[PDB]
Amino acid sequence: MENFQKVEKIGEGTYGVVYKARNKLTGEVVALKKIRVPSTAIREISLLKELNHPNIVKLLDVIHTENKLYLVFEFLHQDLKKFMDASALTGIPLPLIKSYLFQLLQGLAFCHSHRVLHRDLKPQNLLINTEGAIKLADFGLARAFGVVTLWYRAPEILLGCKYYSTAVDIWSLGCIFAEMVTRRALFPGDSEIDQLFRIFRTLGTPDEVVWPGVTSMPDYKPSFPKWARQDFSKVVPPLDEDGRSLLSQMLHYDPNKRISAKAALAHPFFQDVTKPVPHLRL
Ligand SMILES: NS(=O)(=O)c1ccc(N/N=C2\C(=O)Nc3ccc(Br)cc32)cc1
Repeated sequence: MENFQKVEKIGEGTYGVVYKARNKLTGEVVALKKIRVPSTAIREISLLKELNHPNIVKLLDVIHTENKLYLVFEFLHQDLKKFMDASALTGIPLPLIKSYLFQLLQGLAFCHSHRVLHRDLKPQNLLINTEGAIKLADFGLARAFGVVTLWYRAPEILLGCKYYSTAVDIWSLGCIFAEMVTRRALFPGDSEIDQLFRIFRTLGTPDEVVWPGVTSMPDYKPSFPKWARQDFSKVVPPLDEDGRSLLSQMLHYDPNKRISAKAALAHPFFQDVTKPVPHLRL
């Protein structure tokens, strides 16, 4: 709407372009999401305004004028993807990784308890500020509306399960956890089958033993090659035993055996968690 002056194009999300904008009246800086309108979408989005948590990017306003749909969110200056790029040579300090992971799990714990899923977690969706905080952006939009990155997609999704659960977010989070530690995407697939195979080649091809019902998945093929599971110490060095233990539980094949956000918060890996301040260059 004309109540804002598009400062700059920040990014091109999944449901539209995101702009840094200044609210004429208030003068506050915000993130304007222009979505290119179904009745259900409107109600669903409306519910998200109530979803308030310190680690969730706040949805301030929903502008539905002239049959257009604009979403106004709070603004943060940097995403995790850029921060990781800037730390590519020295790597993010373990205390900070531990802090970010802990906060993200709190955010997820909150959303999951409300039956709201993110469905598309990725480094680009994680925003940070100068004060050591990190927040989940785009939460709940997937459900609302319905080259994309498949790197963080859970296996049940890739195998055709249409009624997936909160467990998919934990998988995505596990992949991100591994990436921060090693400074390399864990499963960088370039197609659905390529994604599935990179997963199988590291965690082993799933069978009815480790994942009951897997052979009945819609896209499961008896012809899938059968790879053996690799040792985690080789996959995420030099993460300590607590960390590897936590990661393996986040990457369980069976959605039901995958650790929940809430249980993850009580893992020994977080015994010594603190809240460091990152040195951000804006
Ligand atoms: N790559 S970067 O320059 O660090 C950069 C800087 C700022 C953002 N922030 N964008 C966003 C922001 O502030 N609030 C949001 C709510 C929903 C969505 Br979807 C994106 C945002 C994203 C990327």
